[PDB]
Amino acid sequence: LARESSADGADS
Amino acid sequence: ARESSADGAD
Amino acid sequence: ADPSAKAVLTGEYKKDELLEAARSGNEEKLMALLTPLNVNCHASDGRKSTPLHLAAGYNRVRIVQLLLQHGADVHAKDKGGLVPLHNACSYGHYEVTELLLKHGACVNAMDLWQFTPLHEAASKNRVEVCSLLLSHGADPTLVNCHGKSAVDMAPTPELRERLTYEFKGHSLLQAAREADLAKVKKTLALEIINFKQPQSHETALHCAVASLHPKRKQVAELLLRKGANVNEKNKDFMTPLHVAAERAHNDVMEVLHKHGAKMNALDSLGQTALHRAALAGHLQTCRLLLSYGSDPSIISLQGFTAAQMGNEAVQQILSE
Amino acid sequence: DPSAKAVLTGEYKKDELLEAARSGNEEKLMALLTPLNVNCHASDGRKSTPLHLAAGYNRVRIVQLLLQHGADVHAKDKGGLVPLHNACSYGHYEVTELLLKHGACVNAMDLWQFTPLHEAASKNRVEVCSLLLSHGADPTLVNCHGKSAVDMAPTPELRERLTYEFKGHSLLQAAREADLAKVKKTLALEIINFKQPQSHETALHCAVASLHPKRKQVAELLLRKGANVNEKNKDFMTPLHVAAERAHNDVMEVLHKHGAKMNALDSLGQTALHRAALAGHLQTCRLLLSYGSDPSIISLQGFTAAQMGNEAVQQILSE
Repeated sequence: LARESSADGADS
Repeated sequence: ARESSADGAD
Repeated sequence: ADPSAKAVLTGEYKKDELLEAARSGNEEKLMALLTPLNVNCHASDGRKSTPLHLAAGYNRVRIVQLLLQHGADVHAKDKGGLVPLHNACSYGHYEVTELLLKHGACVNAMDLWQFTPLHEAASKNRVEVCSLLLSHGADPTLVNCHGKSAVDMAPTPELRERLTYEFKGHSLLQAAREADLAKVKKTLALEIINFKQPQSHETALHCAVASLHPKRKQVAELLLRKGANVNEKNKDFMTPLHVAAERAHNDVMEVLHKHGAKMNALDSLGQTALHRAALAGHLQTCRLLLSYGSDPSIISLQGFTAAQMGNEAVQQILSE
Repeated sequence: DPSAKAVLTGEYKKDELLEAARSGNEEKLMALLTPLNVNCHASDGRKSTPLHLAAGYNRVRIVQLLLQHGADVHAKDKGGLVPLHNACSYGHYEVTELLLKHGACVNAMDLWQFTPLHEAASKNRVEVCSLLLSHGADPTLVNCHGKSAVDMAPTPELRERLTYEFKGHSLLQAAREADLAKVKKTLALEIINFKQPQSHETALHCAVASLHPKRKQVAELLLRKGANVNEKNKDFMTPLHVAAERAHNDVMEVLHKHGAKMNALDSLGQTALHRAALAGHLQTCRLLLSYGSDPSIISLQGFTAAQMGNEAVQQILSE
């Protein structure tokens, strides 16, 4: 039900 | 803890 | 009972009656009880308000005026650090707020939690009081102890937008009154009249003179009246005149000329608007450009005059 | 059994391909990548495709190779994210531009109606937002909670910038259509024309009234940025009226240079010249006359400038 607030990836 | 209500009225 | 302690006790009765008169708007009673010794008295209990706090919060405009006129301290604090301006603003009392400001109330006064009068007005959706406060220099970006500004507390998008707009507006007016040139420039840094398409470096004026639609002349005039740079160059060093000339949009060329368009401005190929008109075979465009003082002898970077790029009819027009 | 053995080891190839995409291992990706697995999904986590992973972990070369070899920019993970979301959420500018150049939808929506601009704006990726908006991102589209991309910007500086850019792009389009009414409208809301809500004065009235020595340069700047030279305050006073009555001659010259209407009338039917005459500003009257002020104009109360002035004024106005 609740949106997961992380897509696959990371900060560069 | 701040009291929200100053003395006065609408 | 000690004579001094009896005096203090009598004064405490009297001050409670003064406070009562202030709260209720009872002018005659106020002026019978008000002396230099109690004008800035505080209540013993509750918020420990002064007469001015109570008159302000309860919208007793005449009482506010009498207190200010007979020595009341516009900067007096209650037990939370509220000044009377906080009380007037929270309850949306516009006239009271204006009187307090006229008598020198500090527009961004902070209580012990760093709440300002604008936090109070904004949180309770006192739209007109917010606008009044902003007109006296209230700052809607100041944060209280919870990290929250008056913008954060405004309960509608409309009020939030208004706080931001009017703050910026009044910041510009005050910078203009002070002739603070650096502050004027900062406040105008995000005007959009010369906004540029990030890839092409084109402005609204380049877009308007390129338009096929009927009111392009009127739109171009408007943009120019409202601060469009008439000679702004895109990525290819084309001015609006180059853009209009190559499309034979003659009506807007007239407008550009009238606003100081530089006739012999050179694109990145060393071409004038006249080269571009000539190359496209736009006969009236060429005549017009010549009549505005375009120089027919200019040689492009490819080594061509306008006449060397044009048809027979263009060559004739240019040899006149 | 033969159809199941092929599928089983093909499923191991996948996990290795997906690993190669996230890690940036070019040699390994190209050894494993085929037309049949380029758009596979992970069996666990987000169920990302290689391109989601490449995009999210800023594997610019891997993204390029995947796109070149048939990867689908429109592929979804389990929450409806397309690879453009991943790139935007982690601020990978060059990846975002590459995906956009290969036809990624700039306003793609996940299951909760989050666009790539919602992702960029929420994570404070200011340059990425500018790029998205440059490619037609709509910052008025709302997610499933009624929140725009502008609403998700966590600082007021970013909200201000997003608003600037979307207004700029909208002005450009309105200009292409020669929509007179819409350009007229949006330029009315620019701060240069802000009016004091009671007095109705603009920055230009304020500037010409200023007692500070940069007033000339400030008036010049306001006028260059589009201030209305003839704007009226509550009393129908133009900046020219304001300057003339104070003998601020320096800024009167600026106003004249920008085409101020010399004979504009206040609420009493008076010109700037009536106001200068009445105050006894002799040089100011002279300057106004040289600029084409009409001394014959009669106010609503029945007076010319000369009828309101002292002898020296009357001399100036006849000579």
